[PDB]
Amino acid sequence: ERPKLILDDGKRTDGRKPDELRSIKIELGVLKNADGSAIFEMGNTKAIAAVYGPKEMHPRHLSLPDRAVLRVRYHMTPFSTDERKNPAPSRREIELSKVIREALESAVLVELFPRTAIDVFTEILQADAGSRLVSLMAASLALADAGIPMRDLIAGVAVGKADGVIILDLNETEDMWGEADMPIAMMPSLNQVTLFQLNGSMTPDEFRQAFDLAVKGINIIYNLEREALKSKYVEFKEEGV
Amino acid sequence: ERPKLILDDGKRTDGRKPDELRSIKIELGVLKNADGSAIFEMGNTKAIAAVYGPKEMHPRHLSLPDRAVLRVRYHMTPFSTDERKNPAPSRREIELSKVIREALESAVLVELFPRTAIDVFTEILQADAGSRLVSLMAASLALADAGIPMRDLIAGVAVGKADGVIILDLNETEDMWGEADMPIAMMPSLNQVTLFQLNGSMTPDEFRQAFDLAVKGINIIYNLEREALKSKYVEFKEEGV
Amino acid sequence: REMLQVERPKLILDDGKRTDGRKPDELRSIKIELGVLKNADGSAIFEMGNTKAIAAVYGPKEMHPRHLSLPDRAVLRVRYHMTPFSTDERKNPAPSRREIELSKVIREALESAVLVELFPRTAIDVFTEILQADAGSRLVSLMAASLALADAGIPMRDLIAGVAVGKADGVIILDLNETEDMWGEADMPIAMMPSLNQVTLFQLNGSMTPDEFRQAFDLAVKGINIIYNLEREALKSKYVEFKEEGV
Amino acid sequence: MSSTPSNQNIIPIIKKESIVSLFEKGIRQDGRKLTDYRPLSITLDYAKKADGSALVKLGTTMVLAGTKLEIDKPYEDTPNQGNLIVNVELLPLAYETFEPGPPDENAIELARVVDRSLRDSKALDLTKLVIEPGKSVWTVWLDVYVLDYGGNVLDACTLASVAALYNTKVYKVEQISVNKNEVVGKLPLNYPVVTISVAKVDKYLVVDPDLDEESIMDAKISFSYTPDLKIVGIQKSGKGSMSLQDIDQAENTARSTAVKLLEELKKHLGI
Amino acid sequence: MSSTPSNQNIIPIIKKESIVSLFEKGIRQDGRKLTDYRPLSITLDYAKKADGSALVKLGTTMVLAGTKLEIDKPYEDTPNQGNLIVNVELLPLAYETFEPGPPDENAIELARVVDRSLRDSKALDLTKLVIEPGKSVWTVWLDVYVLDYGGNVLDACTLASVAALYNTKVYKVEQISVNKNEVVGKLPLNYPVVTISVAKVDKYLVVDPDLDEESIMDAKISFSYTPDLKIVGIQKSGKGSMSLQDIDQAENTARSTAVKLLEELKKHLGI
Amino acid sequence: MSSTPSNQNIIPIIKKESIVSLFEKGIRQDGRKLTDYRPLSITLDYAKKADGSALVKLGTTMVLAGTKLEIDKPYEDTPNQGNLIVNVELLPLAYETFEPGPPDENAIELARVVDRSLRDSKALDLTKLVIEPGKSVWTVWLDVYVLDYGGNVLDACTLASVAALYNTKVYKVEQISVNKNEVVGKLPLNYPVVTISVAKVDKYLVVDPDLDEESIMDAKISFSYTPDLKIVGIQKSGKGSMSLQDIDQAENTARSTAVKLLEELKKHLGI
Ligand SMILES: Nc1ncnc2c1ncn2[C@@H]1O[C@H](COP(=O)(O)O[C@H]2[C@@H](O)[C@H](n3cnc4c(N)ncnc43)O[C@@H]2COP(=O)(O)O[C@H]2[C@@H](O)[C@H](n3cnc4c(N)ncnc43)O[C@@H]2COP(=O)(O)O[C@H]2[C@@H](O)[C@H](n3cnc4c(N)ncnc43)O[C@@H]2COP(=O)(O)O)[C@@H](O)[C@H]1O
Ligand SMILES: Nc1ncnc2c1ncn2[C@@H]1O[C@H](COP(=O)(O)O[C@H]2[C@@H](O)[C@H](n3cnc4c(N)ncnc43)O[C@@H]2COP(=O)(O)O[C@H]2[C@@H](O)[C@H](n3cnc4c(N)ncnc43)O[C@@H]2COP(=O)(O)O[C@H]2[C@@H](O)[C@H](n3cnc4c(N)ncnc43)O[C@@H]2COP(=O)(O)O)[C@@H](O)[C@H]1O
Ligand SMILES: [Cl-]
Ligand SMILES: [Cl-]
Ligand SMILES: [Cl-]
Repeated sequence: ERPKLILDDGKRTDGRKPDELRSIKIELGVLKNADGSAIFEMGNTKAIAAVYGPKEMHPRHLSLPDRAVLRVRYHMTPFSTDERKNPAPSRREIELSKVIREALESAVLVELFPRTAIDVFTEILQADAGSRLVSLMAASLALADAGIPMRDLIAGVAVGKADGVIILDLNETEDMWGEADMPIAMMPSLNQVTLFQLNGSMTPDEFRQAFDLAVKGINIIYNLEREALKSKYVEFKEEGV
Repeated sequence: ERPKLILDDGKRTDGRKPDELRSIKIELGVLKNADGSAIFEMGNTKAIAAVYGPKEMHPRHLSLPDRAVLRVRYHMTPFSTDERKNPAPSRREIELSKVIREALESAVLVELFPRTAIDVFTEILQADAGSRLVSLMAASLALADAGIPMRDLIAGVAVGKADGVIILDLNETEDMWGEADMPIAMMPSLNQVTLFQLNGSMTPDEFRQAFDLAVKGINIIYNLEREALKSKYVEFKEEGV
Repeated sequence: REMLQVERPKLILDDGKRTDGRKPDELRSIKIELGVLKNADGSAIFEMGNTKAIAAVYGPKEMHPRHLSLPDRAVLRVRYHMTPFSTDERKNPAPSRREIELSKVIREALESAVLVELFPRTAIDVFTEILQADAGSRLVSLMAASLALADAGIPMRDLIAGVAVGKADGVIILDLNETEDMWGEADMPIAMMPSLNQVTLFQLNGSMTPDEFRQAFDLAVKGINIIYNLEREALKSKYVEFKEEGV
Repeated sequence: MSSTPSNQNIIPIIKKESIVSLFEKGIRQDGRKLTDYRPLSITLDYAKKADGSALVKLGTTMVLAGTKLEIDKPYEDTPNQGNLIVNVELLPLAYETFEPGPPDENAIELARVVDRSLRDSKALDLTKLVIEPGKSVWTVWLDVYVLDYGGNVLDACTLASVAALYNTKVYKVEQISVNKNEVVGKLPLNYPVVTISVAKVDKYLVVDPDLDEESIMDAKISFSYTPDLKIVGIQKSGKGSMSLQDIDQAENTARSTAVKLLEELKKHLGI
Repeated sequence: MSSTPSNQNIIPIIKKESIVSLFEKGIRQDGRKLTDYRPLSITLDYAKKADGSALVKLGTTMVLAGTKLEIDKPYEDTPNQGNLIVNVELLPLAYETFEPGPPDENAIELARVVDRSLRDSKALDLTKLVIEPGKSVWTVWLDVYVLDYGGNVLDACTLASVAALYNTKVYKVEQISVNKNEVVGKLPLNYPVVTISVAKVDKYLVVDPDLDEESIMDAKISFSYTPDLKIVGIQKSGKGSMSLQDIDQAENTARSTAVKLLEELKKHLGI
Repeated sequence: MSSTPSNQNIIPIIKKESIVSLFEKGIRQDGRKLTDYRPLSITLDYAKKADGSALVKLGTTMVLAGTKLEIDKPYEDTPNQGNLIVNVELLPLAYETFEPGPPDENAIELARVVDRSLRDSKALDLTKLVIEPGKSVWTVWLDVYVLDYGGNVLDACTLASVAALYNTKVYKVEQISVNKNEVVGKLPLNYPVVTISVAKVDKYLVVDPDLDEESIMDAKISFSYTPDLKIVGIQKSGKGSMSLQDIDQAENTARSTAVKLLEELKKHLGI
């Protein structure tokens, strides 16, 4: 059966208003051996990212003459979901890795390090929708932690349409039953979209509304990212946009 | 019930006499991005071949010091057959790729281009027996279209034994139920056999008869190949050798 | 609590004797021969009881993938593999997890013997095939390799010799059966460079008290020494046959 | 693991300006306006041994899509639905530098993007593909083969796909066995769907980027539309970024193009 | 095919003697005695979406193990047993010179070693995982992920595994379907198991080698113990060899350490 | 994708003429005439744990073939037949330029060629391997392992295979289960089959080319024969070509050799 996505009072299945972010928790430099690391948590989506700083390439001809080669990997641990996800990478996992890589390529100043590869490894520890965004942000921060210079930090939310209501930051449930799921990532200071996807259905209007809301969310997240950079540790109890 | 191949005045299942070729249609330079291209059709077997002209090798050590390395691929599209062929390459597809590559290596002047790789890519769009020969000829012409110098063009027919009757150019049906299926490819001007296979059963005599017939067929095909080279487009309504 | 009896078969029977009629301290029949393959740089067939392995070595040569070589060492390339007709039911040819682990364990074993420093930039290929498995396949394989390497004229610190030692019906036994490997409490392959008193491979699966561990250990040595002598002999005369005998 | 393409061509600084200086005058190399589509040819039922097929030429890009129907038990998860398996293949023959043998990163990305805009739009009604509920349903294999890489492959795949599906013949169902020469009807299709790609080059937006245009663009964004102009899929693509207002206009343009393209697609299909 | 690791860091002659000269005084770089264990932290139920999980920090090594239960027909070979499928993975987040993409030589070896000491010790009773005999049993998926390579990964896996298992929740079994919020009980565990690794460096033996210590050791040997101190698994490891008396002492040490480690593991688990 | 072998032993111009100059006098390096076969040894039931096995030494080439029988439901396609599965292993052990990992284009080609001359000759009657029609049949796994590459591997495989099959023991069939020590009979074999390979070197034709001869040949062609000399498989092989009359004589020679080889094969098998 279908669960009701916006309850009689105007709150969602987890009791959030249409414009409220899930609880965010960020910490940097958590892994000894990585050059940069970060754990990111939005609600129940938990990702860890490790970065291996600019180094030359083992296969010589595969390097780039003026650029760093970004090597990115989005992967879901078998116990991140309600039923054991298979470790061997899925088509979904492959697409996401590319979408994320490209996202990062627009932020990282890859020209600074020719002939070098920068490894970005990402693991989802619990999936609860928007796993790809938690992953990307974890990466962005892990890169920053690694001291690798980028244009800006990357911040992102999944925005969507529930019971005809446009909602911010989706549930596992909301991803599953809602009309639309639209991940958006930004370099907020530059007002630059880095990742943008929609699956589902929207009128051009709804599209533009959800879009406006996604920004407001992203900005709040971006501030916590700045904070995580300074103090190495950030917690945020859920709040309205 | 095993179907009857030779009917009550010796015409075959498609109404051809034992010595009649299927309808041939050839056209060159059909792909913009390839260095050479060709579509070849015998009856319902259609193949498309693209060539990527002499270029250096990405993996350095795998090249050859005095020769071009031929890279050939025979592949059947999932909708080439009556029931969806699996895209991932079969053992049959692998053997054929080798048999074809070797065939071409005897025609192409690979010595002219040391350190270089010549890519030959082949796709069967409809399989109706002798897919490997249509593929090879398409390739031969795509190579010629690419301006790559060879000793001769390659022409070929499947010749076989039906209801104890030796027949030229086999059907899907005839390949299935006949005692013998014998693909043969030539550099006809040089009288040189390039590919030669038999699966099934034949007395040395029958072998030699089918062989003589295969030549007569090959020669007619070879003429259309010459023609396709000059006018870029050739059509041939079926008839007897 | 009626007329109930155990489903697992007895391993130590009448007199001291095991399922194949051996006493706890008796080796299975050993058969060794070198230089059996023309094209290999070194070859050996080794047989302990019904475990029969063949090893081919491809002498020190440079590496096809340049960057994968080693600047001062030879790179050992080792492969343990079981032919589909080596077992009672067709073993799948495509390598198992068991096959992968064993290849590593064996490679490492050999790396301690072979003087890999002598041949920088070079790869030494060691290929191993089990033709019949009857437990201790990994040891028959390793020894076959050691001898094939010696046959190849590749200098090592010592030859490698090994036995599986185990615990049956609470009895510590030397050189295990297919049957004894299955049903016994413990299976403990051990390999040595016997002249140097150096352990090259060491594994236990199963259960043992520290005492039993040490007893089995002492016995393994005694076995290994007898085997090591046949290896020396196989080197000189290229062919050796040994009817089963107690330590 | 995903990594920056080493092989895709680094097109010089100089060549880029040439194209941009033209964009500044609202024209491109081939002659078309910034919002124009390349010439479109569709040949239906091209692969004869397919259930339905379509050969699409969008400019110099060539895609051949073909369907093949099979009877399967529906997934234990979704017991009242037929199955759809879209399968883009980027066979080397498309471009001067490709790897062969079942798909990679972009092939997969293309497939999933085409999949999602067919599935999420319910352009094809999967609930209408049930034979015996829970016991047997139709599996629709869509196989999309790119033969010539002319740039903007995504749009040409959407088109080839939609066209192949509309060309698809359903067969008689003997109760146990399929009968492949008594044609029963057509696929349960609600409506066609188009994907329109807009490339951001410099400060300009460009509809249907060609090969050159793709190699110099910052990024591109693709919008999937149903006939009544509901957005039914979006995909940003490329190693660069794009502003907020960029995307706003992009969709504006993408949409008022969608109308024109949809009519033209229907003409090829026959209303 | 198995081959000598090329990738690894060949740690200079000089650095080795620094460490050995310290060993000669019975101390190491980090400060601990030759037989000491690195500081141990265990955080239970770390991955929330697992059935049972454990985050283990042994020195700078980090392992996260998580269980996932499933109902299967038992192996036709073993009709009266539930199944245990271990899987160790050395994700490239662990360490500098690490492999991306599904598990390698080392990893597989770790999994099998952990497997054998759980299975052969009957620490987990597989006969007690039968629902319907011969028709349906529990399959216990253990997935062990190495996040930080601090050296001596094997011991930390054994620990993370045992801990994850003890954390595992069994569910209600609706007769046909699983019900994942009525918790029925815990896993049929007889006792915990510890693996202790002793590294032979030069002439010294060292318990729980760190990253540096591993890169300079001749070889290491690992002993698995049940609480009663029955040896339940042994694995020699490394490019070098080891004398007879070396192994004798190694086990002696391994064992009188096992006691201490077992007592500490139990504290983390609550006996 | 198939490509020109780079590890292919480029044997100098000079060495070739040494061999050709001998051919001109109708003799070869090893001493045999142009139409002679290398010395042939066959040891039956070599692998004891096989159902049937054969160790074949043709010159310095070594092949070990082994059969293994299994009970399976027959293919839904062919409901009245037992199954035949030929696998081939160009064991890296055979030549210094041999990569490991389940079959390459060469090993597969050998298998299919051996397969086709067993299957199309009805040397083994697959219709005579049916237990319960449509329900259960015998699957014959043939596994051929090349241990020593002495040249002309194809012929030695044909031989090892035929020998292994003739050595094969069928078991008692308890009605549900196999009983592997009550031997019921032998495989339903109509007759043996031989494959004869003729290499065209320069202008000469040579039966059973050795290693050197293979590395200098233009091409080789192989003929499969049943006992009363019906051609039952043909395979041209090699990077070079061959004239029409070349092939004619090739088969002539191949055939009057086949007789001699068949008589010798039978001696090893016992009438
Ligand atoms: N793996 C996994 N486990 C647990 N939770 C998972 C999860 N993946 C995602 N999630 C949950 O979702 C959120 C947010 O992520 P997302 O925004 O992507 O949301 C997903 C999710 O809600 C749901 N979903 C899909 N697959 C799921 C599984 N296995 N388990 C749970 N939920 C799942 O659908 C959303 C969209 O998914 P995707 O972008 O991949 O698009 C899919 C989907 O529309 C459909 N598809 C594919 N597989 C499906 C399954 N199993 N269930 C439902 N729908 C499914 O096809 C699209 C793409 O498929 P693709 O892999 O490219 O091709 C497949 C497919 O066409 C076909 N196939 C296989 N199995 C099925 C089933 N069951 N039904 C239909 N078709 C199927 O075969 C093709 C060939 O691939 P091959 O199998 O040969 O490899 C996460 O954070 C998390 O909470
Ligand atoms: N894929 C495909 N689909 C549809 N039409 C197809 C087609 N490929 C070709 N064609 C049509 O046939 C003409 C001309 O083809 P050709 O000149 O090759 O003559 C063939 C062909 O007519 C027929 N054949 C082969 N495969 C076929 C399929 N899928 N469908 C219909 N006919 C098919 O057999 C002639 C000779 O074949 P080949 O020389 O390849 O030898 C095969 C064959 O005799 C038999 N085999 C294999 N697969 C078979 C299927 N599907 N049906 C019937 N017989 C089939 O086994 C020989 C060896 O096969 P190999 O791959 O080396 O090894 C397999 C095999 O031993 C065994 N296996 C697997 N599946 C089967 C089945 N179904 N039956 C028997 N044995 C089987 O397992 C081995 C291990 O590999 P694994 O399967 O595990 O991957 C074209 O132009 C076109 O019109
Ligand atoms: Cl997500
Ligand atoms: Cl064919
Ligand atoms: Cl063993």
